[PDB]
Amino acid sequence: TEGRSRDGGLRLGEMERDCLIGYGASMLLLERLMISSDAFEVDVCGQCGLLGYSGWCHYCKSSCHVSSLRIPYACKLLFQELQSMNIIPRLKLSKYN
Amino acid sequence: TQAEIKLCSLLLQEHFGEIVEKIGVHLIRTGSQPLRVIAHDTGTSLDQVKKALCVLVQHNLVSYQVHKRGVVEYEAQCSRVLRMLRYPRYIYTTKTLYSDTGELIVEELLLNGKLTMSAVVKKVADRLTETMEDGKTMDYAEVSNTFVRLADTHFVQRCPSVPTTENSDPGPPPPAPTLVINEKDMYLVPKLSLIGKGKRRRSSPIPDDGIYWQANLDRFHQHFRDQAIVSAVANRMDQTSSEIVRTMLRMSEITTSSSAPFTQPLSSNEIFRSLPVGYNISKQVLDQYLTLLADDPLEFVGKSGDSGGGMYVINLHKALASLATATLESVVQERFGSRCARIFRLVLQKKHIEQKQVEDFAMIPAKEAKDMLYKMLSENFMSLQEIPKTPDHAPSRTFYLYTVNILSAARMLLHRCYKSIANLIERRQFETKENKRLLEKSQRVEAIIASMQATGAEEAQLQEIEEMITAPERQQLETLKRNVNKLDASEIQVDETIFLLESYIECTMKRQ
Amino acid sequence: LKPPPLFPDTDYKPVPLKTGEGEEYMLALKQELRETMKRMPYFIETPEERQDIERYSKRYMKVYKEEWIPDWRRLPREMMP
Amino acid sequence: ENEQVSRSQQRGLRRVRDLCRVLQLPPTFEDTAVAYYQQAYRHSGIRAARLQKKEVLVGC
Amino acid sequence: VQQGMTPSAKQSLVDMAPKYILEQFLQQELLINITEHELVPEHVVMTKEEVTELLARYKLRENQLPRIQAGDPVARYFGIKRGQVVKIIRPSETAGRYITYRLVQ
Amino acid sequence: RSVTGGAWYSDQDFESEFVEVLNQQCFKFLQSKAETARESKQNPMIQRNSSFASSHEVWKYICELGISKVELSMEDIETILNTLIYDGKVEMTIIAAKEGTVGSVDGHMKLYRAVNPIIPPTGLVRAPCGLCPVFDDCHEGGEISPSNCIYMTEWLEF
Amino acid sequence: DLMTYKGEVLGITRFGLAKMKESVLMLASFEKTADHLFDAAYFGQKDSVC
Amino acid sequence: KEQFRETDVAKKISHICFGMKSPEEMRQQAHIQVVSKNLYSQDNQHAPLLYGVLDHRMGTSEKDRPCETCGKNLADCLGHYGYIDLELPCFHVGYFRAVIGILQMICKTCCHIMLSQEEKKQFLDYLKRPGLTYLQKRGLKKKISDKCRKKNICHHCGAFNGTVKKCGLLKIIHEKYKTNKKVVDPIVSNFLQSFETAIEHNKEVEPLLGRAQENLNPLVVLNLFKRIPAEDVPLLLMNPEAGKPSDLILTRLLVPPLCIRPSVVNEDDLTMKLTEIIFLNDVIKKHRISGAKTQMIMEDWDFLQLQCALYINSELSGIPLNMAPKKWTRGFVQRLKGK
Ligand code: SF4
Ligand SMILES: [Zn+2]
Ligand SMILES: [Zn+2]
Ligand SMILES: [Zn+2]
Repeated sequence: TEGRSRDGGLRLGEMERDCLIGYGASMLLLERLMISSDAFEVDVCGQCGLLGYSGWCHYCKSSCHVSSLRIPYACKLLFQELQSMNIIPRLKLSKYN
Repeated sequence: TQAEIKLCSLLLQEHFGEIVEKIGVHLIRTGSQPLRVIAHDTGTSLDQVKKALCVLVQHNLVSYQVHKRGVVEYEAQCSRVLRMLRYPRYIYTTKTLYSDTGELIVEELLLNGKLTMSAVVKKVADRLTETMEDGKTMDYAEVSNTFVRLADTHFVQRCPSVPTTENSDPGPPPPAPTLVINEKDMYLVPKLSLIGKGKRRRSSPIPDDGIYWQANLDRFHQHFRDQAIVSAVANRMDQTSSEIVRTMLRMSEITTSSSAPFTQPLSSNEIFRSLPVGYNISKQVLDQYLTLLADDPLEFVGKSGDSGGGMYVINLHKALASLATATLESVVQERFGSRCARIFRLVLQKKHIEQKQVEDFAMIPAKEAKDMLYKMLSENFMSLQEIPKTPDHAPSRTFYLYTVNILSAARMLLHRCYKSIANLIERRQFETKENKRLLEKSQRVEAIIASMQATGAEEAQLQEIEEMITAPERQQLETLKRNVNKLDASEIQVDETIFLLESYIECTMKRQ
Repeated sequence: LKPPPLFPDTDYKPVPLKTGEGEEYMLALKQELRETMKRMPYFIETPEERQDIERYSKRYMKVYKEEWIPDWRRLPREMMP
Repeated sequence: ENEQVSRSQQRGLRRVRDLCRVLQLPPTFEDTAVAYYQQAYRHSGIRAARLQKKEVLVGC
Repeated sequence: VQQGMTPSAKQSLVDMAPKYILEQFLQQELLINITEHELVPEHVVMTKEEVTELLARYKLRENQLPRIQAGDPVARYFGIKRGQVVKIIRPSETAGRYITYRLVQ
Repeated sequence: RSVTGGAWYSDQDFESEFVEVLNQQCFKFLQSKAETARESKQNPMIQRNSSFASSHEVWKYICELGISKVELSMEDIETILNTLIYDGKVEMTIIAAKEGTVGSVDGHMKLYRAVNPIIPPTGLVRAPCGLCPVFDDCHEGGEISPSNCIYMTEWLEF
Repeated sequence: DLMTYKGEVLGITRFGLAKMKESVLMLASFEKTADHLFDAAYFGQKDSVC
Repeated sequence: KEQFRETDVAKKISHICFGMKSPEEMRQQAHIQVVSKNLYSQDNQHAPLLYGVLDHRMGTSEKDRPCETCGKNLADCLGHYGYIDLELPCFHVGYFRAVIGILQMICKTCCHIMLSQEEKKQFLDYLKRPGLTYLQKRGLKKKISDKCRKKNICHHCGAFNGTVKKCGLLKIIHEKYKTNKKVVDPIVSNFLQSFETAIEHNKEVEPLLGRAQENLNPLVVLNLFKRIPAEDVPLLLMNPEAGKPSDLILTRLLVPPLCIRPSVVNEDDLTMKLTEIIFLNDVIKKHRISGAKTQMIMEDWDFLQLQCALYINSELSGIPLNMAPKKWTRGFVQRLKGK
């Protein structure tokens, strides 16, 4: 949440995202902006490139192509906020190596 | 143009299998590229592509041409590809006009793509010899008679030949022979050294080497529009009008371009003698007849003069327009009923007119007629001229003037026609696939009955083979055959409209 | 409140097919010829593939196929069958 | 989720609140008065009664 | 030219004869040879074999180089056809020269 | 007339049966006269005149029947006939005013004649897709499909 | 060097930046967000996350 | 016995691939149709309706009951889509520029672009070029547009095309059959003859008919895009795999899942602004059967145009004062933009 009246923690603005870049800290920036704030986990269908739920892809009618990622919640929100606007980000997956 | 593509894809698959038509639709949706690149875009090997494109060139759905810097590309023929389902009418027409010989000729002509004179005559004779027994045979003479009758009537015509590549451009020959076409010898049959009869074959020396031939499809199309117009006048006035129209057209076959909106006028003096002797009409009565058909406000035929007897000209463009608008009126009549045809005809004649200016004419009251007009916007048959009274362009100060445009409407329906056909055909494929178990079982048991049928026959198998669950299921397959027959009948009983619509739109083209 | 069904009824009924003898003869030729043409070598099925291990029956009931004969003097240089 | 309500019925309701605003009593008097009015507007006799009987029924 | 050219003449100067080249100037620009200018370093036109040598040294493709547009004054000066490489020798505060390569588009 | 609305306007409603029976009966006579005229089968030039019907003639006939107790007017019957041409049923021709007692045009007088339909019902209207209302929404991938469409399955039977 | 390596002097502006970066998300995070996104869908851009 | 199960594979995003969706696909992706203006029942419980907006078969916005579609609570429901359909088609406001550019590019009679085959050759050469960049594609857009605006006739069909002009915000017109500064062509005769009955019934048309223009409204424009030849599409710079041109005209909309738009105060902006669209649709369908004139019909049509535009963003200007918005509102754009 936002502020001390409701115990909102403290904001790490864009201006400290920059200072953290300059040091070349790649694991601390990830830690301090994803795994502590708002990490979330999502299902993506590899065949069609849309999101799915509970290991199912209602679009394609199958449970074989789906996969589970870690993602910031704000990004999960952004995609759902774009599709209805009739702009569709389809995801293309690959191995992690 | 997704509907068209859905048609041709499944048609090429039907006629050549599921391995080739992907290539065909790629060229159809991209136009022309050399083999190196299409191999990559299709992700298919050189040999597969080659054994495909040779076939498509054979039936000339795809062409080839040498381009800049010497590369050779293959050009897809977007129309030819989807003309194929018109073959039934070619066969029907040739069997109607000519004996069965030409019928079996044309089926070979299309099935092989191209044939040389010796090849076609020999093959058609050889299959014919199976059609009678007891040493009876036919000669190449009658087959050649039929073929030349086709040739001078210009229904069957020569292929494009090669240039003199054996004595031109010495050194490294061009990548492709770059065939050439000419009219000078283009209905001229070669003299074959082969003589005699068709010979029956074991199933296990050419003078006309390379002189291939192919049917002239547009010759049929010209004939078809002639058929339509004569049928129309016969329905309207009498069969006698049909004969005289048939008369001046059979004179006008070569006197004007195939797509010209008109013809150069013949005289009633010429028609009075070109008419068959079976008609007893006299010259003065003939002249007064053509006066009526020239005075018909449908104006299929005009006078245009009186030099050397009664001058008369047929108006091809307006004849096509007449039939196309009749088709328009027909479909709206059946799709929504006659009162819709009334209101449509109102605006058709009253080119601009408002709703409060037609309710009297249409004599259908409010709260149903106005809505009836609005639904017609959903199929884009109407338009509204919305002329404004003020520079404000405010809706409170404009006139809502209805309008109709023929070409826009016809162009639209063509998609509906195509998707109708596609749905019907893919429906048949759907049932056939889902019934494949029944079909395989029925074919198996039919083969079992075919075994021992008369040779080595015995009674222990003439009732047991249909005893099982196929007994109530054979009628399901027979009903399936009725469904196949119904939808197939729809295939033939759809595209006559397509012929007239397409002819009208293509003749609308000025090509500046 | 209750959204309409998938298939609403229709007041008009499509016109029944017309019957014709020459035309019926055509439709007959139709389902004949469409099965006949698929035997002509221009038609291509999948090339023979994926056979488990050699057993001599494919020596006696072997399939016979030979390369086609297009016109070698009409198509570009790379045409050799 | 506010129903359109009969035109005469809401006309009466307006009299309800225009009455209670005279004495300018605390608001809950208005709302509960409206509730009682709606409860009374559920019978045939009152609906068919002449408007003068309606003008009095808001008062009571 | 003295005072410029007509639009038709300006148009023709791009397609008159692909077999011929007709670089254009006004006396205005030739009152001084820009190579004598302080603000511009030395250029050299670079040769295909050395092109291969350089892009072998760094393991690049030529689309991965910096750029110089054809219309640029020195580009006009040497009349270089696009698709070539020019060596730039940047002077430094010391004896160390700064060498750098730039591709013409 | 904007207040009386003629004989067709009745009790703030419209006598649909009255105008529809007029339409059907007037074409009944128009086609009857056309067929009887053509049964003469002598010369098309005389059929050019004999096939057409006079508006006064048919008005006299239809008022002789007296189907409607309300009066049938001259221009009324003419406008009733005027619906059939836009119904695609009749033709129109104008001649000199000496025909009939009225001569309903200034120095002229105009006739009607039944017309054959130019073409049979098309093949397209025999296809169920032509009549299908969800045409826009039917797709092989869509939940409404040719592999699922009820109209087609039911159209198999009759 | 950044301002001039593209063969042209490129200002550090909303216009200048559009001519230096190809990716979609980054620009949409600086300025002209709506127009970038809409037209980006029109062109069918793939956008490698790098 | 059991079949081997691939439990989990570590996966990393390679690309984000943007694109549009066609209404057919749009139906395929959603879960339920929503057909009701209202959102709660009339009874005391404040329960939500079964086919209106805010139906919990699309998501959750509270702690005490699950989403029916996936039977889990607000903690982990990923939300699911519905859809609505419009009686008359509509411009997207976003892609409005694209619509007008396409209309300017194509021939209005035959749907073929007005290019000579040499121009097509050059331009497809540029397309094959490796390493096409956004700047470069913008460049081909510029050069295409320039070489095509200066052309007047159509090579393919033999006709000639006017120009497209704005006729008020979010509607467009075309300069086809007006009176021409080059003096009118003989086709003016059939123009004049076409208003004969209009003038006979309404003489005030005659002074006005010389100002007529081509009435390409959204419906007829949509019918036009259904017909572009497959060959031309790439030359419009649209990636044919991203979307066909018909998607620029919309006949269905997605309702976003509840988790985008929670509801406790208990309003939320999109949840109500969307109720107005479904309201107006019900009106025009009721109005569809009324016997009303053409006038108020097209008003109630274009009022959808105003509403959809305000659904995407609220800062439109060309809105007259009598139906100008009464207050500030948060469309989609307002919640993506800003600090
Ligand atoms: S549902 Fe059947 S009849 Fe209707 S369009 Fe689809 S295939 Fe044709
Ligand atoms: Zn999927
Ligand atoms: Zn859920
Ligand atoms: Zn055109």
